[PDB]
Amino acid sequence: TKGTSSFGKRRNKTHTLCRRCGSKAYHLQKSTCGKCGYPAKRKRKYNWSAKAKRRNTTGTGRMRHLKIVYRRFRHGFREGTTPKPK
Amino acid sequence: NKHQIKQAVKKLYDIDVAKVNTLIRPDGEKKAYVRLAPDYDALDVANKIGII
Amino acid sequence: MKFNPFVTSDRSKNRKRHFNAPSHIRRKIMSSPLSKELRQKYNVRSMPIRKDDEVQVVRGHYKGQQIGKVVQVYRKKYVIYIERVQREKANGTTVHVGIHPSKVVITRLKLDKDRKKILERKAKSRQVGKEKGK
Amino acid sequence: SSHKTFRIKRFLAKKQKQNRPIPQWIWMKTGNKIRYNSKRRHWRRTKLGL
Amino acid sequence: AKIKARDLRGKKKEELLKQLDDLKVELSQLRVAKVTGGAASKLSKIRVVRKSIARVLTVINQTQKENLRKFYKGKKYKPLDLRPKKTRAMRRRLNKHEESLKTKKQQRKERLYPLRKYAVKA
Amino acid sequence: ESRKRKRPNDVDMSWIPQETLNQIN
RNA sequence: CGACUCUUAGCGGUGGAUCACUCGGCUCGUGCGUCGAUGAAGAACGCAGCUAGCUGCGAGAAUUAAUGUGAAUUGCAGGACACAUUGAUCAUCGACACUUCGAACGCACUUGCGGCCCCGGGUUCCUCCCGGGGCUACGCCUGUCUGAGCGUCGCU
RNA sequence: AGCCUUGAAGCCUAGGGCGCGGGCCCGGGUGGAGCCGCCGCAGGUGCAGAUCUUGGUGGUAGUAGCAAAUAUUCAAACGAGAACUUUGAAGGCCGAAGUGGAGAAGGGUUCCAUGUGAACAGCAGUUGAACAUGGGUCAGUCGGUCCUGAGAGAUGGGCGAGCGCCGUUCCGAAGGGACGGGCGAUGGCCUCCGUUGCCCUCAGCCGAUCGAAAGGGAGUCGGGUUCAGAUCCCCGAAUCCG
RNA sequence: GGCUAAAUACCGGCACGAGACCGAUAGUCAACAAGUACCGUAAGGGAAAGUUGAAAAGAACUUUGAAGAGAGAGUUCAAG
RNA sequence: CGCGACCUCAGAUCAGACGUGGCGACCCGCUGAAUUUAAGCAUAUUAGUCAGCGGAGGAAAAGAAACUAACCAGGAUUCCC
Ligand SMILES: [Mg+2]
Ligand SMILES: [Mg+2]
Ligand SMILES: [Mg+2]
Ligand SMILES: [Mg+2]
Ligand SMILES: [Mg+2]
Ligand SMILES: [Mg+2]
Ligand SMILES: [Mg+2]
Ligand SMILES: [Mg+2]
Ligand SMILES: [Mg+2]
Ligand SMILES: [Mg+2]
Ligand SMILES: [Mg+2]
Ligand SMILES: [Mg+2]
Ligand SMILES: [Mg+2]
Ligand SMILES: [Mg+2]
Ligand SMILES: [Mg+2]
Ligand SMILES: [Mg+2]
Ligand SMILES: [Mg+2]
Ligand SMILES: [Mg+2]
Ligand SMILES: [Mg+2]
Ligand SMILES: [Mg+2]
Ligand SMILES: [Mg+2]
Ligand SMILES: [Mg+2]
Ligand SMILES: [Mg+2]
Ligand SMILES: [Mg+2]
Ligand SMILES: [Mg+2]
Ligand SMILES: [Mg+2]
Ligand SMILES: [Mg+2]
Ligand SMILES: [Mg+2]
Ligand SMILES: [Mg+2]
Ligand SMILES: [Mg+2]
Ligand SMILES: [Mg+2]
Ligand SMILES: [Mg+2]
Ligand SMILES: [Mg+2]
Ligand SMILES: [Mg+2]
Ligand SMILES: [Mg+2]
Ligand SMILES: [Mg+2]
Ligand SMILES: [Mg+2]
Ligand SMILES: [Mg+2]
Ligand SMILES: [Mg+2]
Ligand SMILES: [Mg+2]
Ligand SMILES: [Zn+2]
Repeated sequence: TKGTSSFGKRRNKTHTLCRRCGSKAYHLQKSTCGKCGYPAKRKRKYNWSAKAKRRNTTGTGRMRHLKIVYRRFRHGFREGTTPKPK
Repeated sequence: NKHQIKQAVKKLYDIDVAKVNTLIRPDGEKKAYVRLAPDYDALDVANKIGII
Repeated sequence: MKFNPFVTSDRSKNRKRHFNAPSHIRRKIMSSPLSKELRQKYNVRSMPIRKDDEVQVVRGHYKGQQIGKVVQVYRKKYVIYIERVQREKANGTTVHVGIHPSKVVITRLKLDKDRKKILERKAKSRQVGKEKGK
Repeated sequence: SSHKTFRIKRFLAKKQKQNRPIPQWIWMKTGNKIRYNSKRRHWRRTKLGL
Repeated sequence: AKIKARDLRGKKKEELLKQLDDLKVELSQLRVAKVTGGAASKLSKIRVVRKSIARVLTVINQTQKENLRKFYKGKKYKPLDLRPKKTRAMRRRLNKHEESLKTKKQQRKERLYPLRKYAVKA
Repeated sequence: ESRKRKRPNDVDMSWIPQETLNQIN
């Protein structure tokens, strides 16, 4: 009874959504994410998984602010100016 | 919240509110059941709002 | 031969930039030659096709001497629609056929303030090169 | 369950709205390739995990 | 009768806000028409009035900020949003004056023994 | 007339938010 | 006879090999070599007239302003007293804007509780209730203010 | 000064031939846009196997099988179509430790109405938890929210190359509060009461914070009402807290 | 006790150019709504999938059938 | 007792600043194996390498001799032969 009969007894969720990385790896009892290490300040990252790093590295998401720096960089980060009005 | 909704409905349509009930729908929208004061006829007010 | 180090002749790079060209670039791509009369008058060879120009179809099934007005510049499909350049569907309704701008000749230009400004600049540049050879 | 959190009830709602067929005019777009919503879900065949 | 941002530039704050309210009322009346069988003309008007509202709010924010900048111009301490953004590292550099500083020992050395211009015969 | 039309430096203290004003008062 | 079976061929199926194509890879080289408490990377949730995904954007939400451009966008519809100095569209991008979480910051992570100041509506100055706005995290340096010591002293 | 839209590659061929052979040429057919000879260069260069990899297809084979829990029948209706749907009538079963009426965990729209009968529901279906289009969850009083439990966990401190770990009162100047009293400053229903700042006085708690939809924890019941919600909506009658 | 450019490094980034390279079981896992669908409590694992036509001209209308499906007809150089 | 200097040490939502996290191809400081070779294996090798931790910049580190030499002497660091 270590198989089919036991699989019916499982109705208690070990993990839930993590509020930092949004993955269902937040261990409820330990209060820790098995994916990103929250609540640890530093992000959980290891070099024995390159595939894991490229799933959640810079550029895999929105790049909300970085991709505007890339635009501003090409004009020397000019500020407080406008093109000569018509 | 129910206070803000009551203040909004009154100001927008110049009507009076008796109570506000609210539920959040399964699709994530909040529905307000705004009961007007007895001297306000909701069917009349609906015509003003264009609902009917 | 091309010598500019920053201009690619790579086949795939050039095709990706043709089929993903933004609208204001597709306009320049969608240019047409001018009739021999217009060419002589304005000293210009080609113009970016525009709505309300009148053109002749010089290649394909609908070629002929019929001058028709351009009724739609469908830039997404890289075609223009012309008066009477059309056919019927199964249910008998009429539908325009898309001619490429490079396969027509502009016989009358829809002129306005900006078209004239465009026309003068092209001739001014042409005349400069003319006096470079001389 | 009936006892729900706001965060869970909200995540469920987004899954509810994504679960619909495509507009039929999408078929008539110029370069369109999509034939159907290939990301459909059934509450019984495949589970959300949360 | 389109809301062009050029027509709003000079207007006063209370005037523009009044203009904003008309547009907010006009939109909520349209949102009603969306679900009660409004004509296709009225459905297309929604985007026209959503962007009109955004045009008004842009001019209100720009006019307010242009005047705030005039207000803090000479002030030593300006609110953070009025300070140059650039990048975080670019804001921690030695400024132009501090980089140009030299010690008197180095200033004397450059005066006494400046680099010269010379040539060596072939 | 419809055709005729259709064919062609100092701070403003009113625009300062009311909060900033009180702080200088 | 004839069924059935075998072989070959024509035609038809099943299947998707081959060939041709290539808005994708891979490798080399070059220029630059730029994130974040002024809130990054990442995540969540929203935003389209009809829109699920991809894509873009943030309640000003498939974008505002400005500049260049110069007549479209387009699957269908529509045209705001939209469209030629009353500028469609696209590009650019310096102005403005940028929901929730996140180093993530009032305390906690359930949209749970506060506190301080200002403002507005309730009534009717105070209270009280409601709403809005601004603050309220750790360490650390310079200075400030307020203190402690049977620490070392001086005058009383 | 090769071939090719007067038809390339590819593919098919009881067509004609060449070579010991590896192979190749020509005829016919299909196809629709590129290919080949010679001299040299280069190689990810030749498949029958590896219980080889991936994909496709056989015989087996219309075969095993569609047999756990007693059971169906008659008439009518819709409908192209009925053993299976619906209504009526029979005969049966679960037999209040139920095949009944409700919940917790889990599911997440499966709920309700209408429509379809393509795919799915290992026969069928006019039917469905399928598909399609639209709806539906309303609270001071029912829970959460608060308490603390086993425990988890900051700061002080200790350790630690370091991300950090230990630790929970232990090496801590750990109270931001107050009746009242004295001073000023401000107010208003300026009478006198408030507010605010300072000073005097008084203060164990001694451990931040988290930790239970079954523990502790004030206070809502009756009648009606929907396709689907009701101790939540409506009618009525109460109550706790501030 | 201390500072110091250049020549040097650069499989991440932004923007480019090329190749005796691969050519959809190849080449990146990813030519495409791919780190997607999907699996696992989780750390992680992780595909398949390109091609009508020059142009949608994407087959009106008639007829059998409940329909799927057919027979005629029509477009196209070709639906062989 | 009181007042006042200094010293040491505390509390502030005190005025103004600054650090945190990410990326990590290249760079710097640590920590650091075992598969493997030795036809066995323990030193050795693998290897100061993988994995682990920290810190950067457009480069980093290094760098103007407590050097090399032993010559008739050279003359910071870094890179190539
Ligand atoms: Mg457990
Ligand atoms: Mg030319
Ligand atoms: Mg199941
Ligand atoms: Mg000196
Ligand atoms: Mg959407
Ligand atoms: Mg604009
Ligand atoms: Mg413009
Ligand atoms: Mg809780
Ligand atoms: Mg044969
Ligand atoms: Mg072709
Ligand atoms: Mg090869
Ligand atoms: Mg083989
Ligand atoms: Mg049988
Ligand atoms: Mg029941
Ligand atoms: Mg039951
Ligand atoms: Mg069946
Ligand atoms: Mg049902
Ligand atoms: Mg009640
Ligand atoms: Mg608690
Ligand atoms: Mg601890
Ligand atoms: Mg409880
Ligand atoms: Mg140094
Ligand atoms: Mg393939
Ligand atoms: Mg593939
Ligand atoms: Mg592949
Ligand atoms: Mg294949
Ligand atoms: Mg192949
Ligand atoms: Mg193929
Ligand atoms: Mg053919
Ligand atoms: Mg301060
Ligand atoms: Mg050995
Ligand atoms: Mg051996
Ligand atoms: Mg051994
Ligand atoms: Mg070694
Ligand atoms: Mg390493
Ligand atoms: Mg690190
Ligand atoms: Mg760092
Ligand atoms: Mg940097
Ligand atoms: Mg250095
Ligand atoms: Mg040297
Ligand atoms: Zn996480």
